[PDB]
Amino acid sequence: KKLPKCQKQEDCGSWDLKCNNVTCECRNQVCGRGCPKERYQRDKYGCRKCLCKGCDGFKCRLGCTYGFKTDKKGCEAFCTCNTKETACVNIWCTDPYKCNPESGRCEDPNEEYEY
Amino acid sequence: HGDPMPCPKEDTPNSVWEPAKAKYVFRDVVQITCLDGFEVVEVGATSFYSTCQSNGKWSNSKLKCQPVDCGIPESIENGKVEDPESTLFGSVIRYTCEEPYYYMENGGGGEYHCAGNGSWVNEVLGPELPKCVPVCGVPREPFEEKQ
Amino acid sequence: IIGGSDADIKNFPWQVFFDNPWAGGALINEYWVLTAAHVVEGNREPTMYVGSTSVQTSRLAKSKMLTPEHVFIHPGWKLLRTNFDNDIALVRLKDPVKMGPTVSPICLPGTSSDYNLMDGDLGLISGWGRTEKRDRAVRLKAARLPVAPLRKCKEVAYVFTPNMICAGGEKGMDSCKGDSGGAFAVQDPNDKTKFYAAGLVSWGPQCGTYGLYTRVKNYVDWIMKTMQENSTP
Ligand SMILES: *[C@@H]1O[C@H](CO)[C@@H](O[C@@H]2O[C@H](CO)[C@@H](O)[C@H](O)[C@H]2NC(C)=O)[C@H](O)[C@H]1NC(C)=O
Repeated sequence: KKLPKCQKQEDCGSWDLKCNNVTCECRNQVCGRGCPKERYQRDKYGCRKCLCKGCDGFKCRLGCTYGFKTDKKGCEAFCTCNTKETACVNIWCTDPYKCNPESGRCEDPNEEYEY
Repeated sequence: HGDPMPCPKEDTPNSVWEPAKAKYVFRDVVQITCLDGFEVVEVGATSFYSTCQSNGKWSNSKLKCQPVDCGIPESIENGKVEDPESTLFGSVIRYTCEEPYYYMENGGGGEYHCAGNGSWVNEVLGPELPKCVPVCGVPREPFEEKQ
Repeated sequence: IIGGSDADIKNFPWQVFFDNPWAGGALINEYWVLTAAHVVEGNREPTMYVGSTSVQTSRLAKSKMLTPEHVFIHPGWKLLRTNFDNDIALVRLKDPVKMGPTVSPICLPGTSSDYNLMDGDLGLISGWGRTEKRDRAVRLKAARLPVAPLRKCKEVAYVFTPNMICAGGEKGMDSCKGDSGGAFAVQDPNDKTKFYAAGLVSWGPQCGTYGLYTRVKNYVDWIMKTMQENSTP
């Protein structure tokens, strides 16, 4: 499908998208744990989702300290947390994002948060 | 030989003597009954006996009918009661909850007086004290959505 | 909360912050917190904070912390291929919470038909869970959601029961990971100045559309019975 014109974010109809001056546009946000190889899903517009192929993405809405336990496909378990040991097991971070062993999440160390 | 020495009546604004005789005499016994709100303390009662003694004086001259004392009001959780000038019979206290975060669950109005029987009582709750419990479901400020 | 807005803790003074794992709860009186079963399942002595808009580590150390005494998981939780029915639990506190401008309880639903959620009802969700920007929110977020037909939660294997409320769909607003256990606060139809906990953030598809909430109305009797049976002497 073709991209829709966007007045605001609400018009794009998906969080995989982001609006601009040339009013919508494919958002390719950094994925928390990412997907292996080229195993990402894509929507009607072909924008990269933060969900791996074969995964439905259904889960409890619990904030896992070391991230959700993910398989070799990149599928996050429905409601199983990583231990401190599997925090960086099955994760796909690209520079400058590296897996943070304390959160089980792809992070850039140089990145500075506003708070 | 002669005459049994008579004991005089009393100023009894706080009690009632029974039996009520014009002339009391050696070994006569009165039952002295305090009026409502008054008691005798020996630890208190509402009546006592007095005997006309051979010296023309009443026994138990050490027992008087005095106002009943409900004592210092007991405090409640999550509430306040201001300390009254007196805690004697007829004295009035007011309980109020910590508003607006608490309210009086059992109602009653929080107003208590010192009853004849010695308890702080409320017209609705009797001697049962107010219960101050949390107000639920009220945000301190309304959530305002981003326009 | 995705698609939401900044909220002050004063807007949701019943909101409880669970840490490790990252989650939410709802204070329902001075000795009890309501949350989802899956939040305290292997977390029977949960770390809980109240009274603060922010959950920055710096600020947590200055916040009111709640001391758990006992966690009561609902008997039907994981009793009977994924099935999240009866996703509800009660945390009894050791000490009574002092209420104030930043800390106060939310109401429970009544038992009458007036508290049967259906089309037309609206709720507020609140929490420090994932947003559009980050996987966790430092400052409290919130959003208003409509109740939605259950049919719309099950699209694009899982058990959907009448103990679950479907909500969302409008403007991408939804709850996400980190929001579990938080209350779906709904206006009380009989006392419109009050909110009550009609739902608890439970589970759903990848956030941004719809989600499922534990329908609290069906547990009121169990909640009442548990609180009475574990009184405060
Ligand atoms: C002292 O007198 C008061 C009179 O009010 C008694 O209050 C009553 O208490 C009983 C229960 O204890 C209630 O059933 C009545 O309704 C109350 N009277 C009211 C509300 O007017 C109080 O009990 C007495 N104190 C005692 C007997 O120790």
